[PDB]
Amino acid sequence: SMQLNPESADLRALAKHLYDSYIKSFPLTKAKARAILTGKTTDKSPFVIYDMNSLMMGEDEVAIRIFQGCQFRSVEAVQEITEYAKSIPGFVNLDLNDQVTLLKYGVHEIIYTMLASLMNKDGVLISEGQGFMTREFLKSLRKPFGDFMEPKFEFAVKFNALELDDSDLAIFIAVIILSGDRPGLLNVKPIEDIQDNLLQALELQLKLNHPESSQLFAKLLQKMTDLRQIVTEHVQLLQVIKKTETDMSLHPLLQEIYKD
Ligand SMILES: CCCCCC[C@@H](Sc1nc2ccc(NS(=O)(=O)c3ccc(Cl)cc3Cl)cc2s1)C(=O)O
Repeated sequence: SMQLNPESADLRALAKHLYDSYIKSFPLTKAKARAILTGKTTDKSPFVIYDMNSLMMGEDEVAIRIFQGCQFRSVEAVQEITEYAKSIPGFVNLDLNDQVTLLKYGVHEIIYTMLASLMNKDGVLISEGQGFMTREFLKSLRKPFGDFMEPKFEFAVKFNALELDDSDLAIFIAVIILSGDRPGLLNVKPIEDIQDNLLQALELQLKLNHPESSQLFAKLLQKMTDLRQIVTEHVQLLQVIKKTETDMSLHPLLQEIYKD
């Protein structure tokens, strides 16, 4: 279109609203993370866990302790996403079973999207920017726990190459949540209508925000495929440890989601 009219103004207002919700819902944004990660004289300096010795210092089997850290964080992450979901124009207006469904099947895609914010070539920022854990350390975890994040790193470096900002991600995450094709949705049409509008919002945001890159919209939409594969892969990984590791157990609120 390339026209500043009433429809385009609404799409900006929607972009602004989602951004503001995202800032309120999500405490460590991408902008902060990038700043910390690039040594942009952010308030304090995270402790770098690169081995067993460095981990014991910072922690002021490990494979189990770290795995249980990632489930605890995963739980809070769902709070954050629940709160953001509820800020999306038309969302609370939907059947409760649909709302609950969209989140059942959304939260992991969103989790692995946001985790990319915390990652570079070297590793991931942990506990709101106070720690950094290396990729090679996480790989070196006792099998099969060395296998979990490697694929998220592989996703992230591809994803981070798109160079999206918090304003981009805000709309993107909304688009993901309102996915018409989740199992056992009563009313598809109303969800698809919100997503069509979110997709208009995104296409506009990207055009305005990314002069120097085309088929960014498309390359971004393709990422939703990579996200599905990552979640699928992640589940077949959770499946295996439940057999092998018949000595531990996994937070029940996650178990509700992890059987469908
Ligand atoms: C203090 C212990 C450090 C870990 C805590 C997690 C960090 S951020 C974070 N958040 C999630 C959320 C999900 C995942 N899923 S995952 O990548 O497949 C994964 C990688 C390794 C292991 Cl051992 C298990 C798992 Cl599930 C990982 C992470 S890492 C935080 O701020 O607290």
